[PDB]
Parts: sequence; structure tokens; C-alpha cells
Amino acid sequence: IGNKFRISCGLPVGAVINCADNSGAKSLNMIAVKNWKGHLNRFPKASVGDMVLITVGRDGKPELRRKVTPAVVVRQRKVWRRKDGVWIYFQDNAGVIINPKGELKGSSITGPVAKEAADRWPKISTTAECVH
Amino acid sequence: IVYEHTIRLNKAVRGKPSKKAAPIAIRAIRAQVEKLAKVEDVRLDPSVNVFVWSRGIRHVPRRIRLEVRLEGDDEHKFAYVINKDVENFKHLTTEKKGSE
Amino acid sequence: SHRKFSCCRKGNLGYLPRKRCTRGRGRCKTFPPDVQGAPIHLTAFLGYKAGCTHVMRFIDHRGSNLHNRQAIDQATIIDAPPMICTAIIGYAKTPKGLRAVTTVWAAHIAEPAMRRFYRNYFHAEKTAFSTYMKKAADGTYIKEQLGRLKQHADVIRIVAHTQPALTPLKQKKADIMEIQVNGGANVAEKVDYAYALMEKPISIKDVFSVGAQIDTISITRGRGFEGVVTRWGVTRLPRKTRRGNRKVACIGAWHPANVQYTVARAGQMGYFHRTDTNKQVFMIDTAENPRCCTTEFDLTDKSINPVGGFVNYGRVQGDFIMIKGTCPGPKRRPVVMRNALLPHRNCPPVQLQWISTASKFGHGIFETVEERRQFYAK
Amino acid sequence: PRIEHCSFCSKPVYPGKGICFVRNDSRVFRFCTSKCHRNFKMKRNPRKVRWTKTYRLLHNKDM
RNA sequence: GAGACCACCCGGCGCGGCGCUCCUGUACGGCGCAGAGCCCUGCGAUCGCCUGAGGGACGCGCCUGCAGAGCGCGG
RNA sequence: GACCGCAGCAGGACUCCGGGGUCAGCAGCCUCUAGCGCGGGAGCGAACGCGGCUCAGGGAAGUCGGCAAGCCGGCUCCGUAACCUCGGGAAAAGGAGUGGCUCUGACGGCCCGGGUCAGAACUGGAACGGACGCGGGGAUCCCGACUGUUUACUAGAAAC
Repeated sequence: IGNKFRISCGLPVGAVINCADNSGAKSLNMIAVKNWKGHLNRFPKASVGDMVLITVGRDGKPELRRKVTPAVVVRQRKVWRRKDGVWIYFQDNAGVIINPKGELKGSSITGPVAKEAADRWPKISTTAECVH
Repeated sequence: IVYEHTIRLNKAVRGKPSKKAAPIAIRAIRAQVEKLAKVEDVRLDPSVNVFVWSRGIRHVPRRIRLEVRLEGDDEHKFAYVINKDVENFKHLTTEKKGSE
Repeated sequence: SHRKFSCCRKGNLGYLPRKRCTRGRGRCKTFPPDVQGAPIHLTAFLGYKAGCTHVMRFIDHRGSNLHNRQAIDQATIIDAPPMICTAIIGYAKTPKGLRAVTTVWAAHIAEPAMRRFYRNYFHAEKTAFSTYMKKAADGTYIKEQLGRLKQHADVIRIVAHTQPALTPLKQKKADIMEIQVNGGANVAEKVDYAYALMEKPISIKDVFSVGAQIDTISITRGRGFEGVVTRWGVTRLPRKTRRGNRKVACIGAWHPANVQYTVARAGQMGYFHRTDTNKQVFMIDTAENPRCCTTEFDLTDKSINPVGGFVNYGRVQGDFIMIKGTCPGPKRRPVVMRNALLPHRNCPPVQLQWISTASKFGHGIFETVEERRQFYAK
Repeated sequence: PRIEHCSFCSKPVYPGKGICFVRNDSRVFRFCTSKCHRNFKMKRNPRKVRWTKTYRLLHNKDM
């Protein structure tokens, strides 16, 4: 929803990001990023607020694993620069499983969630406890 | 005519490999006296050599004060540089002790 | 065969040949379109890059997420010691192309401009415009020559000299630029306007206005002989490769039998004339004003000078122009600023909430010496 | 201008300078410099580094 | 500010001082009824004060000191 | 330091005597004695090489293959699985401690010796095998039981 200002992409493909929702998945492996055109040799990259195609890790509930699932990264360890000049980074890299339509697969989003993720996806914004 | 000048050897080895610091420092002392002396011949007392090598070939003192006399005759005027040990290198600048 | 996977060329062939700029300073080359209907305006002005800074800004860009929101941007201060006009050059439009039709020099040429003429002023004989000063002085000769320009010239230019005494650098010799005069109803009016500016100072405030966008021209920062990986952008090859990985691997096919000019080769990177474009003029002011860069929110006098001085540049005593972002060149390098040839249509309006006078030497937290003194107090 | 202080150093971060960390406790930790941040990430105590206002408070030099 | 060498750009330069600003993190030493304790006025890792100290700087501003523009070569 | 390889050839030559400190050490790392300054020097501090470091966030997605590098490691103390020819596996895995000072116990001989092992306090930017030395680990599959040996100089193997 809206237009996303470019933010530094800290999570390449092959990254494992934590789950911030009570879906029953603990670790999400980034298979790919939505809306990526490629250049020869360039792995797909992703940042806060970007939909990523993930697969649930073996630690996750059996129903969730063995299938590609869409999710949005909400926390990124790499620091990024907002237009106002704020440089912000998070303690961990985390994601919430969400359908491309925007339905969250989880009742609650635990922990802090980035402002950019919250503006782009409306359901994440209501659910998130804090938008720091 | 006894010139009294300080030289920062730390500034001399800036740009050169640490292993050859003290030899580079000695050359700088000859060259920087030549600019002050205005005569080419510079002879450094062995005391100047001991001071530059007090802390090894890599960590020459940051500053040294030298009292240089221009005694010479028959056109071969030479400068004899000695080492003056100073507690403070604070307000220290050229201090020529008279002339002739 | 074929590249198999499609990948673009690395580098712009337009920017070849990549040689150190032989021209001394960035040249204006082409000048803005005349228009033929505006208040007569000079189109360019030389500057010395002073430094870069942070500017808090309020954005009025409708349709953008930044609308009604604050932003911080890189600014680039270009020191602008006031220039003085020393001559007027007229150019006929000939079939071959614009060709000069004689220049009329000032009756009195300043020592900085004369210093440019010689390699060593002290050892030179100062024999410049010696018989010219006698031919003029009365000034009847100057008017007669100006009249020849009025009939034989279609493009009028003003020669101008920077005074480097009022700039922190050690250039001492002046820099001469032909600044074009544009917009007047007719060539006779243009040379009349030029005579009024002759032997008198020109300031950036007159040439460029806040909110306009200018094109900055200068020689780039020089890196010396660089490798293909840094110079053209190629990949560092696998680290299991003998004879090095910092080299383009294959520089051509069997045929053509010769290396093509397209292929990336190692050479000089840097010191290249480059023109940047449409950098908005955030603020034109003089450092003499104590409150020159003050804004309502800081409540401090806030002159342009950072605490501790600009880094690798000095006093910036006189007027300055601040441009959005960056301009080509290192600090202490001449940069020709020229009115934009193709300005960006949807540029926001510039309203600066805050400017940073915090020391750029190191990391600064105090924006005034008094402010740092107050913190350390005892 | 609007100003924030380091969560560790307690010196006013000037606008456009500094890095903000969002901790898992949902607490923003604003840091003036990389040094302000590195001391916190090594959990080195704020009250044993003298330049910090916390140690200035403990000495009672600045409180 | 430019560089393999050259060239380029600038020139009475530079050296080493002094302020300013910044980096690190509170200098030696002296003082204490600090100090776990031990033992004789002795010992002691440390801690507090003099001290956001001292030390350093290749960025700035200045000279306050020495200096610094070849009848060198060519035209 | 003169032998032998065409050389004043980072090539190869058998013995004997072997100090101090840190240490389990004849290890590494500095040193006493004794030797000694090696087919030359100056500058500059490009590319590129050759050795060496560091790198945000991710982490093998790189590659024929995790090649190379990185991790691990000393000591003490817990805690150790399947499997097994019952010997092993096993240092499995997986952890916790470690510095300096100030003490307090143990241990002999007949007031005199050892300096190792425990147990405390107290202190330090949230540090201690602070250099150095010094396994990454697990789950399998195929061959060959094993320690051995092998194409001087492109195969060290499942071959002998």
C-alpha cells in the first residue's frame, strides 16, 4: 500500500529470520523477495516492509513446514536511513507470515515493529504493540 | 652562532616504513639542520644518535631539541649538532644564541 | 557463442577517454539558452568548494510521502569570493561557428588578474597591457572598440577574475572566466549593460537566486593509476585464481585481432572534467552576517563557519552559495556554477528548518565555541 | 532544534547525528556516536566511564 | 587539491610554536579517617579528590621565533 | 661458514657439550654466555603481484566439490549417546570456571624444610589459556580390518 522509500536491504536470500507472530513457526528461511528483477550473479535482497517468500524451518509446527509461505520482514539488524535522517537498527531480524492480500496468519505481532512495515501493511500496524 | 631548534621526528617518519624510522630520522636531522644552518656540512654528535635510538628503530622520540653551532673555516663551514635534553618541549622555538 | 546470461556493459563509453583533464579548471563549454526576453542576467560564476553540511528541511512535495514532513539532506557550500569584470568579449555567429570579433579590456586590470598572466610574478617584467593602458586610460578607445562589438557581435560575454586573497587558498593568481550576458532585448543593450558592470564587483546573489537549480562543473578527485575493478567496476575474479583476481579476464575474442576500445583497461582514475546538473540553490548569504545561517528553531547567531573551521578549507569570509547534495571535485577546487540547462520540473520549494554548524572535524555535539565552553564550564 | 540525548552518554544528540536501537523490550535506545553504542553492546557499565553523565553524577561533578 | 616516472595545479616556501577544535578517557605525583585483610605504623590489588584530566593531532586561525623570491640555467 | 651438487648454489652433509625466565615440556616466545650485521644502496609510497590484517548486515546463496579461510583448543570441574570384537566409542556431544591482591586450611623431618593442592574474601570499562602454545563437532554410505609400505622428480590409494 502506498510507495515505499528505499531502505538498505539487510537480509539476502538464504537468510533465516525469526517469527514475530504466534503462527507456530519459529524460523523463516527467505527463499526469495516479491517484485525482484535480477542481474546476473545478484542474489535477491530484502528490507523492512518487503514481502519475502519464506519456508518454515524444521523447528516449526508440521502443518506450516514443507510449503512456500509469503511473509513481511518487520525487523532488520542492519541500520537504515529514513528521509528525516534517522538511522535505526533492531536487535534481531524478524518476520510475520502474511498473505499477499494482507491477511496476517497470526493473532498478535510480538516485539517492536518498524514504522515502514506498519505503514505498507495495514493489518501489521493495528496488531503491532509498538511502532518504534 | 648557536641555533636552538626543536624537530618533531614523529612528523619525519610519517609516510615511511616503521622498521626504518631511526635511520630516516637521522637523515631528517641532517636535512632540517641544513635548512637552518644554510651550510651543507652537518655533523651530529654521537649523543644525537643515542637519543634518536633510545626507544628502538620503530618508535623514535616524538620530539628532539638540538643546539647547533656553525663553527667552520676556509669555506668548509659545518654545523655541529648536539642533543639538549628538555623536560618541556612546550613553548620552544628557534632561539639563536647571538652571531659570529 | 553468446554471453549466455545477459549482463550490461560496465562503465559509460561517453565518459571515455578517461584522461587527467588537460584543461586547467572546469570549463563552462556550452552556456544557457539566451531566451531574448528577460532582465539581462549573467549566467555563471566560479566558486571554491568549502565543505558539506546537514540542512533540516520542510517538504511541500504534493503526492509524495514526504509531503508536510521534515527531511535532512547533504548540502555542499561553494565559497564565492565576489568576482570583478575585467573585459567584454563579443562573438559573431559565423557559418563556421561562433567566432570572436575582438575583446575590450578594462582600463585598469587588477594585480590578481595580472598574476594569472605570469608563471612567476616577482621574476617577470610585468609587461602586460603596458601599451594597452596608454591606448585606453582616456577611455575614448574603449568606447570605439565597444561600438565595434555592438554591430559585429551577436553573443556578448563578460570576462571576470576571482580575487583569491579573500579566499583561504594560496592560489594568489586570479582565475579568468567568460560569463555570457543573456536575456536583453538587443545586442546594443547587452553591451551597454556590460559597460556598467565593467571594473566593478559581481556577487553570487545577483547571478543566482535561492530555489533555482544550477549545474556545477569541476575536475573530479584524482585517484591515480587505478585497477580495472575500481576504475570500470568489474568483478574481482574467484579467489582460487593464479596471477591475480583484480583483472578483467578476457580482453577480446580471437577476431577482431585487436583489443577493442570498449574493453575495460587500467589507467588514470580521477581528475576528470565532469558537469553535475540541477542542484537546487538552498541558500545564498554572506558569512560576514553573524546570523547568516541562523533559523528560528536554533535561537543562536550561527554563522556559516563550523566550529574549528571547514576541513581542508578555511575562513569562507565572504558570500557563499549552498547547493542540494554534492558537486564534482574535492574541497579547495574551483567549481564553475552555471544556470541549469535542463532543470527538474517537479522540485519542492526550499525552506530550511535547521543548518549544522557543528564541527565537521571529528564528531561535533556543540554548534558554537560558547556552547562547548558552557558544557565544559569548569 | 529538537534534540535527543544518548541513552548511555547523556550528551544532546544534534539533529541528523546518531543511531537509534529498538530493543526487544520495545524501548528505543538513542546513541550519539558509535562509541556510545559500542560501550552499551559490550554491556560495559555507564557508571564506570567518566565522560558519561552517569559517572559525572556518581562523582557528583555534574548532577 | 596532483602524481609510477613525468606532466598537472599553485608558490618568497617551509620548519616549530601558540591559540581553536577534535581523538582517547581522567596523566605522573601528592593527599585520605578509602580498602578486603594482615601486621605494627609496617604491608596492600585497588578506589575517591587535584582532573571531561593529561597525552596526542596530518583540520582551522595566527607569528609571537627562525626563515623564505639564484645574475644557477636557458631564451 | 673451505665437503658435495658448474657458483660467494633460500639444496643436501654424521656426531659431541648443552645456561635463565614463562611453562607439562628439549614446545612456542623473549634472554645470559659466545657469535654477529649475510650477491649492494638511496628514494617514492601508482596499478598489479606476493605474504599479512580488518570488515556492516547476511551467511556457502559461491564452487565441480566449504578449495581457501574462519571456528575449536590449555587447565580444572560437571555432563557424556547410539553402537561395540566389551578392549573401545570418548577429549563423544553439551556446559561452568580461569586475573590481580589479601588471607585461611592440607602435606613432611626433628623449629627446620617443600610449593603443590584446596577454600575464601576484596577488587577491576561485564576482565583473565589477556602474547604464545594449542581438536571444530555430529549423522551416515562405499572400500581397505588395523600399525605398517608404495611409483627418488605429476597417482600415498580402494593398491602392496
